[PDB]
Amino acid sequence: MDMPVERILEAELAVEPNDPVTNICQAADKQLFTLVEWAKRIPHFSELPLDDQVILLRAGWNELLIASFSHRSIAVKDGILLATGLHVHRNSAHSAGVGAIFDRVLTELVSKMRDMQMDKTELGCLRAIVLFNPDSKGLSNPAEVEALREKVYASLEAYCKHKYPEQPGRFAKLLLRLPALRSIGLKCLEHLFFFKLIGDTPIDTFLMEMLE
Amino acid sequence: MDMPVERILEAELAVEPNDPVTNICQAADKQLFTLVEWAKRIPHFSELPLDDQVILLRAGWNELLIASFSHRSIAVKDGILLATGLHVHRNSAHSAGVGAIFDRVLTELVSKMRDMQMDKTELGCLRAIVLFNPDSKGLSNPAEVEALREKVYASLEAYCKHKYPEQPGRFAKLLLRLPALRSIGLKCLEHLFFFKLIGDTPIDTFLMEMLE
Amino acid sequence: KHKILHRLLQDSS
Amino acid sequence: KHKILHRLLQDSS
Ligand SMILES: O=C(O)CCc1nc(-c2ccccc2)c(-c2cc(Cl)cc(Cl)c2)o1
Ligand SMILES: O=C(O)CCc1nc(-c2ccccc2)c(-c2cc(Cl)cc(Cl)c2)o1
Repeated sequence: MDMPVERILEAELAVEPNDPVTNICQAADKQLFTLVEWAKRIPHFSELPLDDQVILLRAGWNELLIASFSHRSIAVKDGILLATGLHVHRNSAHSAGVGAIFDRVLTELVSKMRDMQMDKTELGCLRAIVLFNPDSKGLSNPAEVEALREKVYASLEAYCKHKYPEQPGRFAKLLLRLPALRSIGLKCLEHLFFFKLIGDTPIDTFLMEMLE
Repeated sequence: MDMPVERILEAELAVEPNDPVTNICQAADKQLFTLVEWAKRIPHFSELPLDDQVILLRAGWNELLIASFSHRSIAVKDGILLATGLHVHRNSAHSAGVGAIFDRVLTELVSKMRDMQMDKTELGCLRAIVLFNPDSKGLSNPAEVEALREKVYASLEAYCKHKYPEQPGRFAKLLLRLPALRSIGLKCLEHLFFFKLIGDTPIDTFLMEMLE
Repeated sequence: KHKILHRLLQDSS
Repeated sequence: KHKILHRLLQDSS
C-alpha cells in the first residue's frame, strides 16, 4: 500500500491527549502545535515542498481541529471535550453567544459520529482527505495532492468494506460528513475573526498567526 | 428501485434551457422557478410535508443553482454559461469585482466536471443528495430525508460501478465535489446579501425572497 | 412568509 | 511570514 490506514491510525494515536470562548481558544492554540506533529506522521505529507505543507495546513487547520474535538466528544452528552481536559456544555456555549454554531457541531458532527460509531482509523482517513485538499490555492503540484487524496479514500473504502462489510453505505456516509465540516469550519473561522477584531478574547500567538 | 437514476436524469432533462452581477442575478431568479419544477420531479420530494419541502429548498437552492450552471459550463473556456443563454468570462467577473469566487467556480467545479466528464445522471444524483439534506434545520422527520439521501447515493454508486466500471474511485470523486459546493454556495450567498444590502444591483422578487 | 416558494410548491403541474 | 508554522514544519522530530 502507498497509503496504509495502519500509519494514519498511528498518527491519530500518537497525538492523543470562566469564558468558554477563551477556553475554546486556549485549546485551539494548544492543538495547533499537535496538528503540525499529526500532519508529519501522515504518509507522504513531509515529502511535499515546505510551501505546499504550509498551504495545506493553512487551508485545512480549522476543519482538522473541528474533526478531532467532534470525534473526541462522541461519549459526551450535549457538549464537547476540549484537549485541555475541559468539557463545554451547550448551555455554556449559548450563554457566551455561540449556541448556534455549537448546536451545529453537536447535530451535524458529534451526533453523526456517535450514531455510526465512526472509529479512529475513519477519523484519521477523513482528516487525511481534508489535509490533502487539491483545491488549496498556490500548490506547486495540485495533481500530487489529488493523487494522495485518491490513495487515502481508496484505503478508506477498502477498510470500511473489510471492517464493516454489513454496512455497504458506510464509506459514502463518512465522505458525506465533509460538507458539514467545511460549513462549520467557515462559520467557526468567521467567529474567531470577530473575537480577534473585537479584543473581547485572548488569542494566543499561533492561533493569531493562523488568523492573519 | 425506490430511487431509480432514470427518473433523476428525466428531472434534469425536463428543466433544460452590462453588469455581469445583474445578468447573474436575473438568471438566478429565472432558475429559482425552474428549481421548484426540478425538485417536484425528484422521486419522493413532493410526498414530503410542504413545510419540509420549503426547508430543503431554502437550505439547498444556492448549491442546486451552482451545480447546474457549473455542469452547463463544462464545454466553455474560462467562463460560465447562464440559463439566459449569456456566457460570462472570468475577465468580466474580475472587472465587476467577483473574480475570486468566479475563479473558485471554474477551478473547483467546472474544471473538475470537465476533467472527469461528469454526466447528467451524476449531476442529477449529486443535486438530489444536496436536496435531501438531513442537516436542514426544522425538518419534521430528518430520518426520512436521511433515508432518501441514502437511496440516492446507493443508486449513484451502482450507476458508476455499472456505467464506468474502469474508474473504481469515480463515486468517491463525485461525493468529494460537495464540500467545494458547500463552500462556494456560502461565499456566493455572502455576495448576494451584499448586492442586496447595498442596492447596487436589481434583485428580482423570488431571489429577494430567498435572501430574507 | 415564503409567499412565492409556497405557491410554486402547491401548484399540481 | 507564517513564522511559527514554518519553524514547527522544518524541525526533524
Ligand atoms: O480542543 C480542541 O481540539 C480544539 C477546540 C476548538 N477549536 C476550535 C476552532 C474552530 C475553528 C478554527 C480553529 C479552531 C473550536 C471552536 C468550537 C466552537 Cl463550538 C466554536 C468555535 Cl468559534 C470554535 O474549538
Ligand atoms: O444561470 C444559472 O443557472 C444561475 C446563475 C447563478 N446563480 C448564482 C447564485 C449563487 C448563489 C446563490 C444563488 C444563485 C450565481 C453566481 C455566480 C457567481 Cl460566479 C457568483 C455569484 Cl455571487 C453568484 O450565478
